[PDB]
Amino acid sequence: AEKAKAGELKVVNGAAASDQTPGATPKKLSSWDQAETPGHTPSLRWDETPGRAKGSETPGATPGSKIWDPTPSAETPRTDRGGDSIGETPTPGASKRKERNRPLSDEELDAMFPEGYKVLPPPAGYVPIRTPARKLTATPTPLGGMTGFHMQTEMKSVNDQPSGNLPFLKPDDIQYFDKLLVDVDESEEQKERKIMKLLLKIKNGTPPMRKAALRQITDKAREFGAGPLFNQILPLLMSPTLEDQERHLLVKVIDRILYKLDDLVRPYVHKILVVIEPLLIDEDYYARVEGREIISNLAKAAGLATMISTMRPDIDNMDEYVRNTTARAFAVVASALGIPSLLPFLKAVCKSKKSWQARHTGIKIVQQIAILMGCAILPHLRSLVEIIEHGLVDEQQKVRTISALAIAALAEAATPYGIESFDSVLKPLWKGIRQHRGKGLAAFLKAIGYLIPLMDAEYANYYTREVMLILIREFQSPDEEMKKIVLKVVKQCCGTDGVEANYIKTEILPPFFKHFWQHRMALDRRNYRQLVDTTVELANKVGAAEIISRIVDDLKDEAEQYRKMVMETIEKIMGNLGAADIDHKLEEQLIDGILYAFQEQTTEDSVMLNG
Amino acid sequence: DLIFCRKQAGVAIGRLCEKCDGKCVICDSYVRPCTLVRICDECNYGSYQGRCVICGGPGVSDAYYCKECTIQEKDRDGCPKIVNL
Amino acid sequence: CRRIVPGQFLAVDPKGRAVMISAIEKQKLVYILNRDAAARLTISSPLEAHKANTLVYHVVGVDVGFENPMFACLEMDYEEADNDPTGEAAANTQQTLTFYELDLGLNHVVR
Amino acid sequence: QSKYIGTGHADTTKWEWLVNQHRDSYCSYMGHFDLLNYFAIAENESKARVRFNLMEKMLQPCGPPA
Amino acid sequence: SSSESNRDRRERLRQLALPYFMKNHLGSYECKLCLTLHNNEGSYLAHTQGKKHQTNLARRAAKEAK
Amino acid sequence: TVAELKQLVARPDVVEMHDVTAQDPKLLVHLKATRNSVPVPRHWCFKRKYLQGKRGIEKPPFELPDFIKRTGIQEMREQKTMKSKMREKVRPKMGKIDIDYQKLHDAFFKWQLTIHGDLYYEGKEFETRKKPGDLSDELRISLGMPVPPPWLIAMQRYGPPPSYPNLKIPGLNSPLYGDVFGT
Amino acid sequence: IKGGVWRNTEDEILKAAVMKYGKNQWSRIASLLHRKSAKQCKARWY
Amino acid sequence: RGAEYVSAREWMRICFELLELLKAHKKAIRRATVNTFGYIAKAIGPHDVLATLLNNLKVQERQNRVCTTVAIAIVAETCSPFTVLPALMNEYRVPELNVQNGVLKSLSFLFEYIGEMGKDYIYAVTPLLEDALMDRDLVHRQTASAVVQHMSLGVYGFGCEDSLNHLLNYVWPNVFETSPHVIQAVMGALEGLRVAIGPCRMLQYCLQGLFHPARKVRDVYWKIYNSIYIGSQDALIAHYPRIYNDDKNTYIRYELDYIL
RNA sequence: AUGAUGUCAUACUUAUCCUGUCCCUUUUUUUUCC
Ligand SMILES: [Zn+2]
Ligand SMILES: [Zn+2]
Ligand SMILES: [Zn+2]
Ligand SMILES: [Zn+2]
Repeated sequence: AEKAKAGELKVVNGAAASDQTPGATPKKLSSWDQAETPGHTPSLRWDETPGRAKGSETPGATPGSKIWDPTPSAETPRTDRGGDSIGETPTPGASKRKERNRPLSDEELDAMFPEGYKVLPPPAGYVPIRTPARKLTATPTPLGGMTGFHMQTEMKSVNDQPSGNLPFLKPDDIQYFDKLLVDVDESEEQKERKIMKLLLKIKNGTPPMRKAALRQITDKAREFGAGPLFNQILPLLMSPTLEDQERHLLVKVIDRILYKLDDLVRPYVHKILVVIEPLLIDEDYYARVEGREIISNLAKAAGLATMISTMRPDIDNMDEYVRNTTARAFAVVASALGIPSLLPFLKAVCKSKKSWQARHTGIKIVQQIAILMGCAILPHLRSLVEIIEHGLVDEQQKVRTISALAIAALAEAATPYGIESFDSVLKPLWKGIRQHRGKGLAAFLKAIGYLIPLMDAEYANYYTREVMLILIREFQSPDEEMKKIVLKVVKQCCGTDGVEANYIKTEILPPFFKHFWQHRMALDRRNYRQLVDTTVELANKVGAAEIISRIVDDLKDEAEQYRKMVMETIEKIMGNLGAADIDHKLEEQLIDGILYAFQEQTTEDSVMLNG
Repeated sequence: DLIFCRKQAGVAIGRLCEKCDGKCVICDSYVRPCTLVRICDECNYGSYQGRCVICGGPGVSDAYYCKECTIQEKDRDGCPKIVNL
Repeated sequence: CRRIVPGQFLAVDPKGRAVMISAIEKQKLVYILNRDAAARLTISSPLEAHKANTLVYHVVGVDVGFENPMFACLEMDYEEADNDPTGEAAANTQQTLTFYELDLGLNHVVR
Repeated sequence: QSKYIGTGHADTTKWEWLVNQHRDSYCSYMGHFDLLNYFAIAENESKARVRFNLMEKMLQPCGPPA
Repeated sequence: SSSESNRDRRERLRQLALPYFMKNHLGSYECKLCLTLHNNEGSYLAHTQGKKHQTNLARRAAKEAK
Repeated sequence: TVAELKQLVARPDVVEMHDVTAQDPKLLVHLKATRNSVPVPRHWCFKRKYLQGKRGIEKPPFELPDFIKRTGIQEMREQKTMKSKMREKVRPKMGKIDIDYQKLHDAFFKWQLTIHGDLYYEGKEFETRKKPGDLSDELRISLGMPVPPPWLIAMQRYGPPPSYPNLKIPGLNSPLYGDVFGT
Repeated sequence: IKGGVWRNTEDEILKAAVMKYGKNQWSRIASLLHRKSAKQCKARWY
Repeated sequence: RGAEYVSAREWMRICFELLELLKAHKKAIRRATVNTFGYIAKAIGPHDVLATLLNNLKVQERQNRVCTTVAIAIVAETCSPFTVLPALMNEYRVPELNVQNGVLKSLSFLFEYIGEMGKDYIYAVTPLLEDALMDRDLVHRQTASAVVQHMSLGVYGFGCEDSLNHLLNYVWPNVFETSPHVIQAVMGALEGLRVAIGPCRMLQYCLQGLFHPARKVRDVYWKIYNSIYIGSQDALIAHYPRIYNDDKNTYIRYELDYIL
């Protein structure tokens, strides 16, 4: 198989001929670890990645040399990104040598506007007026001019959308629906686009019109085909003025038509995802679950190789936005078609030697797979780790940070099992724990944090006792990311059965209530919750009267949200441990605290009452 | 859009919220609670601890199957925790 | 009594860690056993060995002391026989002996 | 339904349906101690050899397909 | 309940204005010429008050008169 | 061939028009004639969607089992102005039915179809179960014969009917009790 | 909300109602129809 | 709980006030409502209050009518339905259709709640189901079929199967339709009938439909045959008929022909 | 004597609905000073 190494030089030469893309090559070679298993499937997938034409040529020649050696013992798409980055280097470079307003060319001019329009000169002279216009925008604005009106007695054409009804058009949407306005009728495809304005009935109108329209377009899917639809939709779902509802509804029609169309969507897949991937990152939750759903339906609807070969060029894209949302995309498609099918792609990506941004993306993909799949990662956990491990030592920083973070997400979905799979990862991490300043440090603390519950109370005894020091020292950083991490950490480390009470009581609690309990935290949401939880667990170990006894005095504090916080904390605490531990005086302060806080209620909520 | 996950049935007890509390899952009925619900920790984990099998709120009780689904033996299939698609 | 439903063949580890139950075809399940805090027996959640279109002649526990448990499953595949109109796969098809390995840490059952 | 073996459909062939009911009959024979013992009585063999011949006939029965 | 009164009142009004319309063994109204079923007699009556129902009576008129 | 296919079956009558187009007639021939199995309903190849209201408009609304009729609830159930309805709320009277709990503990205990070889299809009601040899009561009354119907005296002379050749009617070749004088 | 397109059923029922009750009682005729008022019934007649 | 402290007149007024609480847009309201209506049904006794239920105009759809139906059920439980049925069965006579299908539902929920006790009343309901299952309009076949279902689960094992076979006759033609609610209804129906009657009779209705030339019949009878197949696959063995062996294949299972 | 095409219209179904819900979108050129 060393002739699969020199043979990797051969394949690199041939595929490089048919330049420089590392990914497809490592995808090709990625079938070697199964060796003697590899089969015709490698022709299918690669069929989409390069030209399906050369596909039969390369895969065929590969099986010949492979079987022989054993016995004796889209391109345009990527071509565009290269030119895009090269122009970026040209312009960026020029300023050093030295936006949307950059002058344009007639082919670029023919690129924007749709079919059926003519360019006009009226004169050569009026054109010379347009050329002097720049000079005369300064010159003739500094000259005599004015307007006036005379009193004289006085046809008025216009168009709404008439036929029978045609529910109303917003003043902007005309640009899209103008073709419907003209009343020319009854004389092929132009009549399918014309009748496809039933979209307008879905967008605006009465709810019944939306319903009936929606069905009518569902049953016409197979008829009209995906091309005309998406051609007439994606502009709308791309509209700058788009509503909330209208968005959601167009999402619905995209789903319902994608329950039917299967082989048809292959050309449009990317052309879909570009609009849809912004749904994954959103403030609305229901928008996110919808988005994940429709990308699931799309990826499963299309083919694996369709998705893969589609989505490569977005990995190295300059903007990180598309890289990120693209990572969540791979998460969704991987939930669709399963981890093992998509593994060799990834495992090829994280070893890409071109540039770091790729590896950063792929690692983020590992993470978002960890979040999405969650508990179900379990079988392939080992292979995944074996992928990610090589980034922890990389020279670039990001890759290290996001890497260890992805380990965190894994272990958190790995809740206790598979400890030895993380095994080889540890020894570097602990070492890094020493030497790091800034965010990466905190990230490591996140990872190690989720790890510790998965270790043995003996090994984790030592290792834990080591983590406690840095954990102490790092309470004081102003970083809120920091405080989140170290907070949840304190939960897991100090919520360990193998930790001694008195040590926490002395070393931890005083700084804990000092720095962590403040009015910066409580006003925030996540910090609020997580703080509640951590405090609850510390109570779960050191006991009740301590924690409560220290936080009672704050029931009487001015602000609400803070009072709400300590109130729900007391609630959960006395919920678990029981009130038996509480002494007398502190109980007087309790009841008085609870009445007092209850007597001033700015909002209506259960927390005070259930409390 | 809404369908069962049907992962293998474990020993974890089902948890229903306020809303779904009385419903037998499959028959949608309140009649004759008899046997008990089991779903996999793959479906029930973490933020899903004591989560509703349906809406996603905290479970205040445990779902009981009807006698109807009992004799038809449907309670023995994959874990009936509904997943949105 | 079913074709795909377990209970047919039954095996267990010498150390009693995990008991493996199996049907004749398609379904081989595993229950892991550990005594509680009081040393009273508690049973885990199931696992899945599922392998499509595979007949199981017999299943026998295997001895590995304090290891990831092993299981000896006699198997055969008829998928070769159904797609072979000639009848060659009726002969020239040998029953595959496979050892599954339970893995506690990874908590699944891999071939 | 699909992942439940024995599932039929409109295109189901004779051969597949009957080989199904065959194999299911054989799993019943492996299942019921008595009926098995009846077989051992009638044609004289061990319980073992009976079950063995059956397990041989699991994949074949009716022979090759069409 | 007010809704119940309308159902009663729109049956009687379609009884007054009313020889073809009837009520089946269920409650629905039917035109015995056209064999159509009507949700409400008035709604049914309009079909009964329509120009198609008219024709099919004439066609059956001729078809009997021959 | 639909011809020769009819030689391979014990009851080839089971083979029908579209049967010759079957993907596996060489079996379906052997199934459809299985001992106790029942035929497929006939409403398909009729495009009428299984029913119309022609014969269904002459049916009675319903009629109770005699066990429920003797009880006496039928007469109890049978009208009201609106203000009497709001008076029926303000006034209200109790115990209009006043059933006998002894009686409705009696009837369904003390006092209280088809076999498998039958299945219903669209238009079938009375006919199969008026036949040559079987008539209704009243028409007996118009005929006025005390307990053969007398034109089966002339079914002696002129011969057995062409229309129902299989015929037997009492006393001639059919060696009769109550109404039914021929089978 | 009440406003909308006129229906053959509403229109025929309007014929019968106008025949029975007479021209000057509109509120009585609007009572039988749904989703229509007395003014609309009168102006729809005339 | 107490229920004695208050005189009956007050109660029946409470009833006539409770009747329109069923316009609630919330499900829990109707919940408590129906259960209460059962309680006061115990406080008074059946006939009057079930008559007051049968007063209902049916005027709107769900949102709700069928809640009144549920009240008819629970009322029929609270004191023996052994009393109540004749009134209802008589009230199917009324020519108004939606209340006819209403009382059909009342039978459905009725058997669902009574369970075992239906070992008697099956007979009483049998001919009426005949009249209902014989189709005036689809909802009759549907709801009546649901009744056959819950009856079929309830009576299981007590030896009444005969009349259930008779009703299965009239059930059987409804197999064909594209309406989702009636087809899924019929599915539930034939499933309950599967467990009650036993598979053998089912399969004897499902044989010929498997291989029939048409696509429709095969689609459906194979759907049914699957429903019969998944459950009780163990008990089907005996009932597969004798199928002769062709050239390349031996279709006779000779094991069953070994004779001592 | 019920085929197809129509955005006419009305009934009807599903103990469906109407109160649940915010929790891992936190994404940037590493950068908090005895
Ligand atoms: Zn699951
Ligand atoms: Zn819920
Ligand atoms: Zn149920
Ligand atoms: Zn008509």
